[PDB]
Amino acid sequence: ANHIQHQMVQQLSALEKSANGRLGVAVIDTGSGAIAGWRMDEPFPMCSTSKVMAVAALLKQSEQTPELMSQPQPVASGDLVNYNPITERFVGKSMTFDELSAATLQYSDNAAMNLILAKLGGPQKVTAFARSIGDDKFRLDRNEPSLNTAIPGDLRDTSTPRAMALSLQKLALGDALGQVQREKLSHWLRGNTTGAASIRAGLPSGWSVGDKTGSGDYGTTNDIAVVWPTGRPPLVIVTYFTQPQQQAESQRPVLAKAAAIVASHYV
Repeated sequence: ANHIQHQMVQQLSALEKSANGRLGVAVIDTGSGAIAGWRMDEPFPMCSTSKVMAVAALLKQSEQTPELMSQPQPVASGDLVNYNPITERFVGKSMTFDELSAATLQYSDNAAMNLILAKLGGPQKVTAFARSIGDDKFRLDRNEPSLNTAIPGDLRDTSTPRAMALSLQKLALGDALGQVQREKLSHWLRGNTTGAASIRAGLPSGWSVGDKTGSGDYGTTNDIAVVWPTGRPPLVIVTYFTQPQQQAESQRPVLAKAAAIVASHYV
């Protein structure tokens, strides 16, 4: 199903061309249930937007063992990879899975992601969790940092804008998780620190927003968001963007613009 209007298609098509890349956009109006998109069924490299599915899988596990999220987890220098803004401070010490989840979602800490993957049983178990909530497109093949290679034509570590939007809805707004867990996830997303230039920049400043960004090779520039418009049912917005050359620079303003285009057609 696709509820995208003619004008919106024209705008997103034009945006994609101006930016010299491949843009994937999905928006769900949770009030009506309507979904609208551009390239929303093509695979895109998820990069760090995959951290949401991993933290959600862990939260699901915590439903049957609430103390899971407060148990100390040792972190070692050997756990560190290419970007460890929070975890590098805890070498030789321990962090709870709550702390690791906040770190990976709000700062995109890659060592934290790998520690969470270890607890879950790896990328293949995050993929099995995605299937368990009805997502048949999500696939996590690798851990950090190799999951970010983002090569055109490569199916590893991809999802589609439609599938990720539907999953984010189920996890942050719907009933895929227990109440305590859903609220945890939603508050972590709302506290993201890396999203100011992406979807958030294109939305009305008064709106409450939770998001997770992603960034990778081929100038891959991603964001997935839950949006609480003023006096209106929430929206779910996915903006995926990737570029023709491996060394391409990020283009966060493309995501802001895509969000603005979407926002205008719904507010």
